[PDB]
Amino acid sequence: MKTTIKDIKTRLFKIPLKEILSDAKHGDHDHFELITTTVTLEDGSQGTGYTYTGGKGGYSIKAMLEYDIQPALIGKDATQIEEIYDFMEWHIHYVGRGGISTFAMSAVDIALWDLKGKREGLPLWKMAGGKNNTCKAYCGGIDLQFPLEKLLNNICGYLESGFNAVKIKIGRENMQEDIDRIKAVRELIGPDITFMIDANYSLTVEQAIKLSKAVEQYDITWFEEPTLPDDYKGFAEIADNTAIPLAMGENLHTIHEFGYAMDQAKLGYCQPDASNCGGITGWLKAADLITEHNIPVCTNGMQELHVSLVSAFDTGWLEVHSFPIDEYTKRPLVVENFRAVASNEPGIGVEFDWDKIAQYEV
Amino acid sequence: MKTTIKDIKTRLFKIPLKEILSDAKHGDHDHFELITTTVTLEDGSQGTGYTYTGGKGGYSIKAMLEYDIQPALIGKDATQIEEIYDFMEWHIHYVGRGGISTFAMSAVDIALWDLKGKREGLPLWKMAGGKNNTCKAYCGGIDLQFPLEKLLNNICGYLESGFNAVKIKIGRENMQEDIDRIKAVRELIGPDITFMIDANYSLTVEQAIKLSKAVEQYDITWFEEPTLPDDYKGFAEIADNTAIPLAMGENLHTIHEFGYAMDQAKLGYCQPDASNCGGITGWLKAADLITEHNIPVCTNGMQELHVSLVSAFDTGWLEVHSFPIDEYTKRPLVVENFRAVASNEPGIGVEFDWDKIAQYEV
Ligand SMILES: [Mg+2]
Ligand SMILES: [Mg+2]
Ligand SMILES: [Mg+2]
Ligand SMILES: [Mg+2]
Repeated sequence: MKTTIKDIKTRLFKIPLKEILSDAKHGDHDHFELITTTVTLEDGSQGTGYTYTGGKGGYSIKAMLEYDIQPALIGKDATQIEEIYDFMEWHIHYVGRGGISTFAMSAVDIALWDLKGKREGLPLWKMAGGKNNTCKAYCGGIDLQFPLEKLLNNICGYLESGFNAVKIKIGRENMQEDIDRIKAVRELIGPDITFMIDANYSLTVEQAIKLSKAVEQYDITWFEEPTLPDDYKGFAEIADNTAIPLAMGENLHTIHEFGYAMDQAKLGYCQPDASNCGGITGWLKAADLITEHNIPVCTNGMQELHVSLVSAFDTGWLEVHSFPIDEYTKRPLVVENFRAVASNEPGIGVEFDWDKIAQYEV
Repeated sequence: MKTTIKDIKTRLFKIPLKEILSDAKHGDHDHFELITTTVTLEDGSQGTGYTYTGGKGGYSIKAMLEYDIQPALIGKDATQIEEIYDFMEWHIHYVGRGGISTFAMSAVDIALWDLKGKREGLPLWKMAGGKNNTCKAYCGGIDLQFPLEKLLNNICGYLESGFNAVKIKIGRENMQEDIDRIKAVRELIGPDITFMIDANYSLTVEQAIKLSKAVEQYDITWFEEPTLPDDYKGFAEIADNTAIPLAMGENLHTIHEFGYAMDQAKLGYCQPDASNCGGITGWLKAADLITEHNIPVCTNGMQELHVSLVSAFDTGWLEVHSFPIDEYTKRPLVVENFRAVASNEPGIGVEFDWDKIAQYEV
């Protein structure tokens, strides 16, 4: 069959960051890992999807693909995306239900949509729902260990780089420092700029409430991952006692977790990550759910892929993440008039510059 | 420091089953995978823990250990088990929250308890709580594709092997066959034998209810994993409409999932698996919780390790699983008078016969 999967090829890349990036629970990053998956159909068509980590899991994700998943996909018909997706979910279920398994599925799934897009002459933002092809964008700096001086300069760079919204890390040991930095940033950017905060589940319910009430005076748009993402009730406890809307989702790997969030976590914003909730298939499944609850669909990481998905739903924000994955693709993020812009090129709209990253392959 | 971790060594084994084993969602098994982890302290002490899969994840789990976890543990003090455990949970959190990551942690954690047991001259059933050193045992046959004739013989083997309780797989396409096999087995074993059924999350809520009411007349002790383990409400829906107590837990990888189960799933029995909920540390954390809810603590798989843990809590059942891991250890499961018996040897009570399994290493 022309669209039968002839071969799958996965590569692992270790790409240095130009600077160390730091948050309260993931710690310090010196590089990130890039797992690419190329799928070849019998007629010769080629799709490439991918996933990333902040440095851990690369080999593990790749081992998964190469020994547990890719041998099962050869001979399957790549046009049956939902089916192949469902095949994987049960195929690796004993070692699945999120974790490494979802990253692996995501790389494969995104590959299939790259094939489908090319097969149908369609851009991802069209196949993903087409409501729009631009979206709101904010800068997410992974900047917890930065001196306040560095922090303000950095944010000044964002604003002058043509963005109009910023998110900073919180989660310092001395909560007073977080309050001080927040107030510092608000003073810098003025009243007309969307400001978010991200705690990276570093706080207790008590602490988050204590912190939230402390800074709500600086007009915070949302308060991301205040406590452990598994503590859905904790979120509801936090929300019931604070005014800043809560956000979460980057760490949810499963449509069921998204169900819990919507049903119990009292979120204002939700943040499915295609790289680790089952590619574009799983992402759409999550974004549908979130929309059925009338909650804006946003995304962290992977700006080059997620611009198509956020724009397609046209309700949420796109995080312009500090891992510069798009700088190693043939289309770094496009920003016109404060909005990120999806490609009209058929496929997922991401083509890696293999020559540039060849040097970082493992 | 004497108990500083000098080296960690992980091996992967592919061990053929003497026969194909089959259930409704994991499909057919021809082998299982065994991941051993040996930890060497500076004073020379050695502990070995492990994990298993039904064939998928081996390389992935091992990649995890070797590239993401073991390099972080060298130089740490092996006597700080809870600490090292907490270190891992956040270390691999972006790629964690269950999945491959928990298997990997489990192999490491169990290694540390093997060191601790040997360090303190204590058997695992003592360190794990000591309430008893024998426990109730039932045979879990992975037998879905067996002709009824085979099935009854097989079960007859169990009963004559000195067991007094049996669990069979259900989840055939024709639900009538499952009802027929269940009735068949009950007739065979008579009224004095504990009978469980395991559906391996192959059913819908409707189907499970339909099936449960159908067979409750044959005195079923529990009804394991009727539907997707993520659907905690589905469980409560099933339980609210049926009489056979529900069981679950083998597929829960996280203390939070166990919280959900207890708070929403309305279980009669709960089944933490040390091999994939964070070793003995994580297991104890789950068994405590389950006990605080006054629900019997049981275990699937890994009879040679779990006999110490079930006996220590003295409320639950031990599944004598069909992967014969213990046949490759220097102490195959001991059964006296229908009860499984834990070792009084210090450590976890499992020593692999390396010569025997050398031939299956990858
Ligand atoms: Mg975050
Ligand atoms: Mg993300
Ligand atoms: Mg089961
Ligand atoms: Mg198990």
